[PDB]
Amino acid sequence: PMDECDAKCQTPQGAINSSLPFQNVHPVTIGECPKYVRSAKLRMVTGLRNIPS
Amino acid sequence: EDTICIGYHANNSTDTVDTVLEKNVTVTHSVNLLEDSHNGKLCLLKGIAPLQLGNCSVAGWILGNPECELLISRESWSYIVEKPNPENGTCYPGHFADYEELREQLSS
Amino acid sequence: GLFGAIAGFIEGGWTGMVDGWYGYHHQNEQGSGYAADQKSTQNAINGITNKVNSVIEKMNTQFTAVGKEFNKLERRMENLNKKVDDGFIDIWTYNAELLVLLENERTLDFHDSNVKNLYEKVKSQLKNNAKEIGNGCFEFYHKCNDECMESVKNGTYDYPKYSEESKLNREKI
Amino acid sequence: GLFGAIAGFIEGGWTGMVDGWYGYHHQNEQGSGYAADQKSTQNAINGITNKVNSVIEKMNTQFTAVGKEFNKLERRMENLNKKVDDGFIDIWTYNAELLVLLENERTLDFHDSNVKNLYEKVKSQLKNNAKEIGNGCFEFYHKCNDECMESVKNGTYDYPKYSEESKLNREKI
Amino acid sequence: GLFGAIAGFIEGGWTGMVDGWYGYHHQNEQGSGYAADQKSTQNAINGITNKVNSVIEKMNTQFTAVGKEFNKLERRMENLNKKVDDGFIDIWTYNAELLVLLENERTLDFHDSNVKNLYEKVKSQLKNNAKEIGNGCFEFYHKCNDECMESVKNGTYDYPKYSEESKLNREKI
Ligand SMILES: *[C@@H]1O[C@H](CO)[C@@H](O[C@@H]2O[C@H](CO)[C@@H](O[C@@H]3O[C@H](CO)[C@@H](O)[C@H](O)[C@@H]3O)[C@H](O)[C@H]2NC(C)=O)[C@H](O)[C@H]1NC(C)=O
Ligand SMILES: *[C@@H]1O[C@H](CO)[C@@H](O[C@@H]2O[C@H](CO)[C@@H](O)[C@H](O)[C@H]2NC(C)=O)[C@H](O)[C@H]1NC(C)=O
Ligand SMILES: *[C@@H]1O[C@H](CO)[C@@H](O)[C@H](O)[C@H]1NC(C)=O
Ligand SMILES: *[C@@H]1O[C@H](CO)[C@@H](O)[C@H](O)[C@H]1NC(C)=O
Ligand SMILES: *[C@@H]1O[C@H](CO)[C@@H](O)[C@H](O)[C@H]1NC(C)=O
Ligand SMILES: *[C@@H]1O[C@H](CO)[C@@H](O)[C@H](O)[C@H]1NC(C)=O
Ligand SMILES: *[C@@H]1O[C@H](CO)[C@@H](O)[C@H](O)[C@H]1NC(C)=O
Ligand SMILES: *[C@@H]1O[C@H](CO)[C@@H](O)[C@H](O)[C@H]1NC(C)=O
Repeated sequence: PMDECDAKCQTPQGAINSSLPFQNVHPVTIGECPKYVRSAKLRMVTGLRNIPS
Repeated sequence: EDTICIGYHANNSTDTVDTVLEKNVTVTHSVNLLEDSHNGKLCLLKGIAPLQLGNCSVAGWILGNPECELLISRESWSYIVEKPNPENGTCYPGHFADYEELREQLSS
Repeated sequence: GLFGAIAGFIEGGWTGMVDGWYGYHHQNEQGSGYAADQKSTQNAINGITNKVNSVIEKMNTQFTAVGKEFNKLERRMENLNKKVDDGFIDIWTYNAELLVLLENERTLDFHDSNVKNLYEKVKSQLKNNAKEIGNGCFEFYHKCNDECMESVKNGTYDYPKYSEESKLNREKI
Repeated sequence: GLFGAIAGFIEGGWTGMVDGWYGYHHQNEQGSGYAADQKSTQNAINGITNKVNSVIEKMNTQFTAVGKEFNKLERRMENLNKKVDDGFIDIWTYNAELLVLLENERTLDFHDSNVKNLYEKVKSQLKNNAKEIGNGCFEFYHKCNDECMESVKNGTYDYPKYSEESKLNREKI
Repeated sequence: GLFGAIAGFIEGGWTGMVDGWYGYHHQNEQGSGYAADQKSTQNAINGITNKVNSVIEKMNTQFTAVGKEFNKLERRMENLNKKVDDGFIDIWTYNAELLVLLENERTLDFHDSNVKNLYEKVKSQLKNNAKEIGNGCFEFYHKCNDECMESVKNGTYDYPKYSEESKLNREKI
């Protein structure tokens, strides 16, 4: 569907948050966009390991 | 008697990566690079609306099919929307050559 | 514990302290407590800030239009544009996946390094005055107050202060 | 010997032992022999397993058809498809070559790190009881049997055991 | 000072000596001076030579022709060739920028490592004979001439030489 809302990049599965660098979502895009991959997830560590005892 | 020790942070967290030397590796803090999500909407760029064909073809838009609203006020826009299987092709058929080239010219 | 500490000589983490990723634990007569190392912690975190600004920004995202579409007398170009896009897609995918792996590895090593360096800083003062114990800690042959804690954090001890108390309380052992 | 051992303080390798990439050499009254460190060795090798599974698998190899061919009124597309393919080919080539270089560098560093950590583990027990010698080794001021070897491998010494024999046999020196 | 020295336990650099990137400073009765460590310096610099030969050469630069140009009934191919070239351009850009970042990081770490290793070499001789002081330096409980300097550079001390002078001049302290 179509809506009054605003964005900075767009694709059929939805309008897109242009904050972050990448999607794995859908290659077709218009705008100031991320970039596509074939992947599940990508997560940098800010912190480090968690062990209590 | 007294003692001094090192210290560092742990928490309750269980968010994880994959890594060269171990998998589902647990840490305290993380950051997802990815935008895995889509809002399920057709928003518009910037405050500039997109062009909507509704049911129409690009042929039905450009030529003046009366059930394609002409929309002369639409002077420039964010992007073009279609459906995949557009209803209103031409009411009198005919070969429409260089459909590709016109579309690329009307990319923008 | 690449460099020897975390799952190294140190075994496990501590959930008590949350104000910053590093610190000390003070144990003396007034009691016990945890207290974070904001100096090197904040320097490290500035490093991480510079990292992610230098990963995100290194892209340039055009005002892009991805899609094309074609008839069936263009199949040269169809299977091309497939091959093209899938090629590029896989390249960004592969580079980025390796990048997350490597950068996280070096990030763990960055943490490991900072804690080990600090372990050498703490050791650098209290060399003969006070001893290695077990793992993770040092025992004093003398006594230490909150002033001694705060001073020893910021790289100050005054070596002659409890020199002789160490020089004697060693000597039963 | 990036981190100080192999071509570092240690000079050269040993062909005697083959059951695993690390270990100790025991030297006591019953004789001499080599004995491998399966714990950290096996952990490391699990790391390498995870590496190569995480290098091979990160490709996705399609059911692919590479080739095309053209007439001579398509030379736009001929020199294109040349440029395209040669571009991609070179990119995979360059990334992969750097990848083998870097990953092997970090692999040497991974080995270096594990041995150095172990050197600190061995040192962590026997601190005042027994001394650094030369490079690569420690001499005891006491005596050690096969039980002492097997115990000292798995991170157990009982510090008071030969404490006093060390405290005396030091004192001629 | 990733590994503990440079902005680590060491604070700052020295502009006096220029013949080579590392060395020692000798301080004894004849006077003071700086003298460079050509052995490990030259080995390191051979490493850097091998680096840049292994960065430049890994390209292959064809006898290339970049450009094309087209009419306006080819706009498929125009926006293609734009997308193509800009794609490749960005990929080389991104890989190379990361490469300069990472390689320089590992280069600093390479330097850091070599100096720290040398600090352990210097320490490896003079263990009980002479003491850690402050940062960056060691004080002797004995006296050392230019022969002692040149010998101690090349990995030679003769431990029993000033053993007993250390064993006594310690003992006022
Ligand atoms: C715009 O698109 C609409 C939706 O497809 C077109 O209307 C539909 O056109 C089909 C054409 O086959 C109609 O079926 C035909 O109906 C007539 C009887 O009116 C019959 O003679 C044919 O044999 C066939 O069954 C369908 O009923 C019709 N539906 C609706 C709701 O209109 C429309 O013609 C298009 N208009 C233009 C200007 O492009
Ligand atoms: C787009 O096509 C759909 C066909 O599904 C049209 O739907 C019709 O809407 C009218 C009311 O406006 C109904 O009376 C019809 O029964 C609907 N038909 C179907 C099949 O649902 C829709 O109106 C078209 N929209 C435009 C803008 O042309
Ligand atoms: C877009 O993403 C940024 C960062 O993830 C976030 O701060 C913001 O709230 C997001 N907005 C929407 C509408 O998703
Ligand atoms: C862990 O702690 C954080 C902060 O208190 C909280 O947001 C999160 O829900 C907690 N999770 C669980 C499982 O307790
Ligand atoms: C992570 O993977 C290891 C692989 O053996 C497994 O032992 C562990 O349970 C896994 N943890 C989670 C949370 O999936
Ligand atoms: C270091 O700590 C002492 C007390 O612990 C304090 O008096 C002194 O001002 C501190 N110095 C710096 C540079 O923070
Ligand atoms: C360690 O070794 C000793 C003998 O050397 C043995 O008795 C003990 O069970 C071992 N412990 C473990 C945890 O392997
Ligand atoms: C080491 O230095 C000593 C004097 O300082 C010199 O006599 C000796 O030949 C040197 N050895 C080597 C291998 O350079």
